[PDB]
Amino acid sequence: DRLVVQTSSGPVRGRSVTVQGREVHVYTGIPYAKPPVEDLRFRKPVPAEPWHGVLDATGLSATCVQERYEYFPGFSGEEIWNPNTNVSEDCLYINVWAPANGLPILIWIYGGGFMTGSATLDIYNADIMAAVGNVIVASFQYRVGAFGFLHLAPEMPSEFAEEAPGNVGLWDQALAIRWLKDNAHAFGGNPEWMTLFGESAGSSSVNAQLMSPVTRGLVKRGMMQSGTMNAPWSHMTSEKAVEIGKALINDCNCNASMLKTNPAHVMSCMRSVDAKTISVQQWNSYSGILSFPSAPTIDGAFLPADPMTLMKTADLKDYDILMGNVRDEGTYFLLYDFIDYFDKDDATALPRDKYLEIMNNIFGKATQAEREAIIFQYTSWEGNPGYQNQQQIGRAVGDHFFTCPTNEYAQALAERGASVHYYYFTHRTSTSLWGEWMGVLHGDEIEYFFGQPLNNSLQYRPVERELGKRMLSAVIEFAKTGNPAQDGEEWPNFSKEDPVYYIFSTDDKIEKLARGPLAARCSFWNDYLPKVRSW
Amino acid sequence: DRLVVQTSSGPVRGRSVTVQGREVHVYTGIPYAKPPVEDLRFRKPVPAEPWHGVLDATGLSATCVQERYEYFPGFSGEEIWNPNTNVSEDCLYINVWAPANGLPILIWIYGGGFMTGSATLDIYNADIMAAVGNVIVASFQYRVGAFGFLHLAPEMPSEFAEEAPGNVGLWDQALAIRWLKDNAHAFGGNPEWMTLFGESAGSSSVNAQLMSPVTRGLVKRGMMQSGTMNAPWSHMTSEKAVEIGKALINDCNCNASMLKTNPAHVMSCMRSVDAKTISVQQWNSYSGILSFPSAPTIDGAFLPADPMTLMKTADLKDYDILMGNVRDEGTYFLLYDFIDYFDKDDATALPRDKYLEIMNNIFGKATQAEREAIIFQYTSWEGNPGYQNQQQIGRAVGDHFFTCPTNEYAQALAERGASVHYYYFTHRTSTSLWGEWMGVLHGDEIEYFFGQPLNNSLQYRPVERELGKRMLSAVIEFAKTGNPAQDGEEWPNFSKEDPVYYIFSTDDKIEKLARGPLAARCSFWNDYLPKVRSW
Ligand SMILES: *[C@@H]1O[C@H](CO)[C@@H](OC2O[C@H](CO)[C@@H](O[C@H]3O[C@H](CO)[C@@H](O)[C@H](O[C@H]4O[C@H](CO)[C@@H](O)[C@H](O[C@H]5O[C@H](CO)[C@@H](O)[C@H](O)[C@@H]5O)[C@@H]4O)[C@@H]3O)[C@H](O)[C@H]2NC(C)=O)[C@H](O)[C@H]1NC(C)=O
Ligand SMILES: [Cl-]
Ligand SMILES: [Cl-]
Repeated sequence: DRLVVQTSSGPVRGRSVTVQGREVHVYTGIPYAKPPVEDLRFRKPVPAEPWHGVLDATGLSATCVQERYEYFPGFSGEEIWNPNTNVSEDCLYINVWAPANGLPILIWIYGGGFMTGSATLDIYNADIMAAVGNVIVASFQYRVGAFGFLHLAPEMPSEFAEEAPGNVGLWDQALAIRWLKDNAHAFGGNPEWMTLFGESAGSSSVNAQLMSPVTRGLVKRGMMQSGTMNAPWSHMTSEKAVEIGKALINDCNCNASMLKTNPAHVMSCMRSVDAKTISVQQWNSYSGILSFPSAPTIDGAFLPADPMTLMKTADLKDYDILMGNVRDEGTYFLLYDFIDYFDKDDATALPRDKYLEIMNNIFGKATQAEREAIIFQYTSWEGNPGYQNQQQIGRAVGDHFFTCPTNEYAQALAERGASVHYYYFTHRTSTSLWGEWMGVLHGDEIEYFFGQPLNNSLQYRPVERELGKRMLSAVIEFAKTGNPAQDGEEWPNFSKEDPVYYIFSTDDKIEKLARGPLAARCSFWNDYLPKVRSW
Repeated sequence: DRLVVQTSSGPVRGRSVTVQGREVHVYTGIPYAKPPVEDLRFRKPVPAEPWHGVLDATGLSATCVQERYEYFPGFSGEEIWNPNTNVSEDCLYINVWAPANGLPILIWIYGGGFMTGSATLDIYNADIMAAVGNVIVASFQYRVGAFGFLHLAPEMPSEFAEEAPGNVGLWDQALAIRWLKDNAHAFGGNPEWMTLFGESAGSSSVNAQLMSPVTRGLVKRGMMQSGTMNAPWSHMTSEKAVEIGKALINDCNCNASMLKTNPAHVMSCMRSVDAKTISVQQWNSYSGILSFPSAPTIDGAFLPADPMTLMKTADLKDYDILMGNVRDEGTYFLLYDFIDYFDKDDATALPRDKYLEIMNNIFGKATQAEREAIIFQYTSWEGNPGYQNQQQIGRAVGDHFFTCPTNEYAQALAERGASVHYYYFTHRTSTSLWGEWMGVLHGDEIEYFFGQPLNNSLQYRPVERELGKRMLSAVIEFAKTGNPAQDGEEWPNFSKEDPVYYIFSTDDKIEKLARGPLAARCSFWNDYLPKVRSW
């Protein structure tokens, strides 16, 4: 069977697909760890015991346990982020796309705030990327939610360290990535030619996999799409995670208080709560939009320090980073945690009642000083009263939570020596089923970097297919060379001294290279606001 | 002699001028007080003793004592603000323009920061205004500098109150204005139809004459051009003025310390210092650009409270105010107190070295909190690095010192009931001999409101003559009706609720009525910065 690869853990059988002239053998569902169930819930992953028969790697994996958004029933645009397959803890599986010293390897880490996401959503279909880019794309489920990130070792004696260390979702990724290096050659790939790439929490996970002392050196080439660990939603102190963790582990009626005189009876209890109940109970430590109960946790291990402290010493000499943002980052989340105020589909005339309403809630955790500074920075006199006030909050959240943290991380990375290219995705895809006011939603760049516009069975305007064509190629070229730039197309490095970024759109009369606008927007958050925080 | 008017103090003979079809009898040099010399230096004005023969009112008055700027030798544009006539304390004279129940009376108060200025500069020639507007224009010298504003009564016993009360320059104006009401009919005018109008400190002086309990009711119709008493350069506490005054009165080697055991030997000393030496010594208490040693002083008399406290109770029911600003207010003064950094004529690429340089000096008297807030509010990323940084300081000073104080005063006035119309002068006159980067200098609106474009012996573009035509007419129509608006031309009142302003320019494709831009610029100074001043 030419559709069989013998992996380090056994032969596997995949499917053949012919995309765009190339044949691709797509193997989905390869286990890379023991199903982290029963005893192994909350623990680091153990590698999968090898199998003998040819494993059926044609079915899609099961999706890691998570709840699913349905603030818009039926509305496809929401369910495309919801698990398309059965949800079970049995979810630690790999997917590998291999075309028919080895091809380059792109490993996809999905996003979803360490709380959601699956490698199997069709948005993540790597068929076109593998065929067109002639590269090996892999992906994999990692444990998300409390299943991946519950952290309680500080509250337990030393012997119980491996009971709930935290970050096992990242360890999962580490393991999956380690699995892929081992089996690179067996699928036709160069194990040293590996490239991580991901979006949001996936983008952040790429980040962690690149920086972590646990994994460092495994791969020094990463693409991060709107997700950096310095962002507030993408890192979390140990002591916070223990508070969240202690809440959940009696939110689940498991005591949580004897965690240190007789702990893992608390665990044994948490080992026998149904997953669905944790999958819903975890969210009650969520409020403060975009501060989820699970995050890369400073743990003395995978994340030994705060990300920016880690950056101070890291020397990223040989690292290639391709990172960026989409124009209207924060607008997907504004619609979600303030659906009370905003419409799915049409714009909102937001008043000033409702503007301070919303701004003051989002930022209550900050000084009145910087609260007022933010409110004034995102006041819009010249805009159509209302529409421009709604639109200015979507900027505020887009800026504070995504663009400006990754702008900051991008500058820190280049300072440490990494070769950083920055992109800004500003095209609204013609089939955006979201409200036009939300413009370029967070995640809208995914399908473009995967080359989905090239899918002639998907109605995209012609020059949108040329934007996919280009965006997909920048990812391939990056993976191949560390440099997303094309021939005769300039796209120089992004440094603090020259924070130039490429702009992907399909207006062919904008300046492709730009520096000013992003730097201005992020000067507020990254330079000025820190000064306001002086009491 | 048909060119003779018998005034309350004597017959006077003027000249006939035929301007634009009308004959105007222009009487310059009528005394309205005793020359405030010798004993009367620093004191309130006494009315002029009457004369018998027909007084020669054809010569121009002598200009009140003041020094003169010559940071640009020969360069006419500077000397046009310098005294065109002999400078002497003998300077308290009136000028009256009368065309051949009485015509309306416009009284012109010149500006110059209570430190400079003369009613006789040709810029202030009211020939065209009188003829075209068929109105009586009057003007008059008031004592400026230490001669008009030295304030020492608090430091003296009660008996010495009238020795140096402060504000005698304003009392001068009060007297001159009182003189003009008395002799209104004798020149062909309606004494009740009076209108004050002035520019900068003149604008502020109009303000004071309208609000002062001393003069209030005398005239309730005023035009204020870029000068309101709430502005920092236009009011000053008593205790500050005493410090300044005590400095000058031994800056002039007159002891200053025995001011309260045996004072007016200090005065007698100051009564015998040559005027020129005070005229130069007064300036050594000047530094901090646009905070002059003389200002309307809170004195318990002419200015009984801070201007904004006075506003809280004033009820301006029957007051008509026509006020406004020019586009680049602060740029004349930026060139002056920072000539080290900026060229007379061409723009300056200002660095960021030099940007914080300049901003930090201007505003040292403010918290680091608001210092930084200002620096960030006037940072320009998208502008041509340099030019836009120079240009952004000229805005900062234009805004803080003129536009936004008068914007604030304008709102306070309307709240108290005054009928306020607001204008914004944005045309750069084609013969601006200043650097193009300074755009619309402070004072550039004067010659336009006086109708000087109508002077066919002065080369102005055709539509600039239509801007003078219009600006002059708005002043006449205001004086006649309290409303600068024309027929079929909308120009509604300016209130805090609808801070709409008319825009004078000669691009006929701008929106004449506008609200947003000024309100945005002044929101910083008038709303946000006060909040930053909370420690
Ligand atoms: C371009 O755009 C197209 C339009 O959106 C898009 O379309 C479609 O292709 C997908 C996959 O090729 C179709 O998806 C399901 O429907 C198929 C038939 O309609 C199903 O057979 C299949 O289901 C099941 O197949 C999975 C394949 O990975 C697998 O998880 C399971 O089973 C399989 O394999 C074993 C052994 O080979 C068999 O025994 C099973 O029968 C099964 O085949 C699972 O049970 C597809 O998941 C979809 O319907 C197509 N149409 C539409 C409208 O979506 C393209 O994918 C886009 N991409 C490219 C590159 O063209
Ligand atoms: Cl080919
Ligand atoms: Cl006529």
